[PDB]
Amino acid sequence: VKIGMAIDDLRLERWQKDRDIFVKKAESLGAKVFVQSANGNEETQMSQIENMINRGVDVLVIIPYNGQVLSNVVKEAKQEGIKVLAYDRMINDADIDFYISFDNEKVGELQAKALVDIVPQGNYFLMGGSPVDNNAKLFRAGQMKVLKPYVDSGKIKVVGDQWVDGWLPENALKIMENALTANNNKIDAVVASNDATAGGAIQALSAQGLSGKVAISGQDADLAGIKRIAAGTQTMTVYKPITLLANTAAEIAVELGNGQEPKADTTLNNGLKDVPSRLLTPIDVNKNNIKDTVIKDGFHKESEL
Repeated sequence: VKIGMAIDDLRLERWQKDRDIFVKKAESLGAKVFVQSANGNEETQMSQIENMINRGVDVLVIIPYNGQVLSNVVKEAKQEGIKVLAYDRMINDADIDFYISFDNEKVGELQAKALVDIVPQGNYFLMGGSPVDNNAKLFRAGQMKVLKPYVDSGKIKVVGDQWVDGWLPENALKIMENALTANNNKIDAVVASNDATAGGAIQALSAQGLSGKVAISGQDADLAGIKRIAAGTQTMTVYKPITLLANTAAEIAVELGNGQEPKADTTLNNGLKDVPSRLLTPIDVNKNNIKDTVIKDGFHKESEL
């Protein structure tokens, strides 16, 4: 099986790990893998995807820089018998065959559940990600799925709700201060949607003497986040292991290559058809399993703590 992997931007860290694990596990299953990176350019990617079509690849694995502008090239690909897998980011209005990601709703669920676990009753503030990010909305859907019975029953009172423009920690800091002020510091838990915005909120909390006293959620397992968790100022974070994503992506790719039908958790609709999807299960990281998750994995080294 020949695989063409067209990564939107390798000039950063975000995908260099996905690439190697994917490769090694792909070859391991007996396939050739050709990789190109678009250096964050939409037109380099088009060029590259086309290059892979013209090389006679059996499977295209695309991480789209922009997944709205790929309908014609994907169609072109299907006309040649090539299978298309959307890696991590959905390709919209296109005739793709499969999509692999972490389950973002479950990310939101883990966030809210770790919080109701220690603060079952009290005042909650909701801190979304970018209000124009659909992932932000998926995290919020999972959060509210957990909170709903607590809210409807009066056990939890939502005292604020804001979306952090651009996921900027400085925006989150100002949102937190605003919230604390409007509530006279009476806030028991902050459902923050990532480690970076949580960090900013935590600075506002610290400045009021409230750090370690207010439950707060996160995501990504940033080093700074991991430390806060160890120190007691952050409650938890959500870890999304690259190995798991990249390995499963390779197994799906080979599968697609051998004309097989890989097992899907669900079906997401991209505005053309329903795309079979594996939405991996994200990992709850708290003070008691930091070593058995993010250290054990090599995501962070013990000596960094």
